[PDB]
Parts: sequence; structure tokens; C-alpha cells
Amino acid sequence: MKYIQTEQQIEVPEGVTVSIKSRIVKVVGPRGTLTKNLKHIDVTFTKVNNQLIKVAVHNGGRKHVAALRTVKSLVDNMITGVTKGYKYKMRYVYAHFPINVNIVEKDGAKFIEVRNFLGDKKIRNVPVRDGVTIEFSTNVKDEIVLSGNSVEDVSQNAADLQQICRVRNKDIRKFLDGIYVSHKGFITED
RNA sequence: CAUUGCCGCGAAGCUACCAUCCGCUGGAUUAUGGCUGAACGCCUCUAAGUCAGAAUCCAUGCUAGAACGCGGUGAUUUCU
Ligand SMILES: [Mg+2]
Ligand SMILES: [Mg+2]
Ligand SMILES: [Mg+2]
Ligand SMILES: [Mg+2]
Ligand SMILES: [Mg+2]
Ligand SMILES: [Mg+2]
Ligand SMILES: [Mg+2]
Ligand SMILES: [Mg+2]
Ligand SMILES: [Mg+2]
Ligand SMILES: [Mg+2]
Ligand SMILES: [Mg+2]
Repeated sequence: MKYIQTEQQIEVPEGVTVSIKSRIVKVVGPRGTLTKNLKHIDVTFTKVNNQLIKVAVHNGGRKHVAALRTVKSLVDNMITGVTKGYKYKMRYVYAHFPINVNIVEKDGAKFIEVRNFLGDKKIRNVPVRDGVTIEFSTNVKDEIVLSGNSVEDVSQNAADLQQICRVRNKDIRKFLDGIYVSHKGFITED
């Protein structure tokens, strides 16, 4: 169809600075800073009144309009992640063998070590990505809390811990074992 | 002498899974499982982007070295 103009809104709240040269977006707030290279898209950003940035596609087909609301959602994720921050909570699910996860250092690389998953002698190792801060819940039994600015970094680190603890050669309908994400939320949320 | 006459042992050399030694580790991926995320206010591994991942692939390594591919360097003829 090639719609003439599709357009989206981005609400920049009171503490946030958004800076967009060519298609590289820099979002600065109370929690740090974030950068995305959006040069694969071809949208056009325009600043209206310092609390609002439009993003537009001119003469765009169905897939090109489709990526426009993606670009809105990604910058809003950056804005949320530098104002409220991002926080994931994972619980350990085990039947018989308890799962031992402690935050570990190997050559200054800050891994996550998982011993005794299903009684495996194999120690599993997940590296902590930068920005993600691993926490172990007090007054919740067997909960790991991943916190940081990027929802891309926090959720992929929470994805990597689930993916390393998969169950092999068993019926996974019964062998329900692993570390699963229980909550996707913010840090400064109430 | 017996077309190495025959028999036992027999060094050297060659040799035998009939004897010993030795046979490397990184990256990119497929299937698949994911993250973020629209389309399609929700949902979604996919559309943009991105993670992991096979005995696969491509390197590392190993063999040859273009006899018309290349480089460094040595010496370059007389009482002739
Ligand atoms: Mg599996
Ligand atoms: Mg079986
Ligand atoms: Mg005679
Ligand atoms: Mg004789
Ligand atoms: Mg052999
Ligand atoms: Mg999802
Ligand atoms: Mg895939
Ligand atoms: Mg894709
Ligand atoms: Mg990958
Ligand atoms: Mg190598
Ligand atoms: Mg040659």
C-alpha cells in the first residue's frame, strides 16, 4: 500500500535526556546511560517540545511500518531502563537434588556457577553481562534477582541461566527442573 | 663341486597391530531452544535486531609449494 506517513510518539519524562545524531540514540537519566545504533531501520526522529520525540516513516510498506513501533518500543525500553531500571526474578525448580548457585569470579570475568543441577557433577557457568547485577533473595527461598539498565542485557542474562539448566534425555513434563523466570519488572517500582 | 648342497646359530639392513611411539584447538553456523519486539494496543524466537547451538563449515595445525607468484641476504671473474 505504501502509507504516506506513519508516526509514533515517545514520551521523555522530566529527568531524561535523549540525544539522537544520525540514528544513534543516547538516553541519559538518573540510573546511568544507554546507547543504541538504530541504523538498520531508516526511520526519522524529530524532537517536538523536550518532553516528546516523534518517529516517522515516509512512504513505508507493511514491514517498514511494522518496524516503526518496534523502534518506539526499544527507545521506551531504554528510557524506562535508565529511569526505573529493569529487574528480573528467577526461582529454582527442583524435585530431589537442590541447585547450588553462587556468584563466582573466574579471572575477573564474574561468572555464575551452577552446581548440582539434577545431581550433575558438571559445574555450569554463566557469565554476567555488564550492567546486570546479580542478587540472591533474602526472605524468598531459592530466588535469584537480575538487575540493570538494559532490558536486553538483563533478560538475555536471565535467558542464559535458564538455557544452561535444560534437562537432557528425560521427559520434561515430569523432570520440571531448572531455573525459570518468575517476574519481569522494574527496580524502582511500587 | 653339489645351479646359495643341507643343518644350527647368525650381526647389519629391511620389516610386522607379530613390535613401539604419536594423531591439535578456535571461530561461524544447521536443526533446535531463546531474548527483545512489532505487525495485530494483547500475544509471538522474526518481521528489524539479537543469544546459544551438530560428528557440519571455515580457520589453527599438518602436506606440497605457482617449475611464467613474491621477499630478505651473501659473493659477484683483469694481470684473464
Ligand atoms: Mg535439551
Ligand atoms: Mg529414556
Ligand atoms: Mg670340478
Ligand atoms: Mg658349494
Ligand atoms: Mg596401527
Ligand atoms: Mg517474549
Ligand atoms: Mg532461529
Ligand atoms: Mg530475523
Ligand atoms: Mg550466537
Ligand atoms: Mg585455532
Ligand atoms: Mg616457487
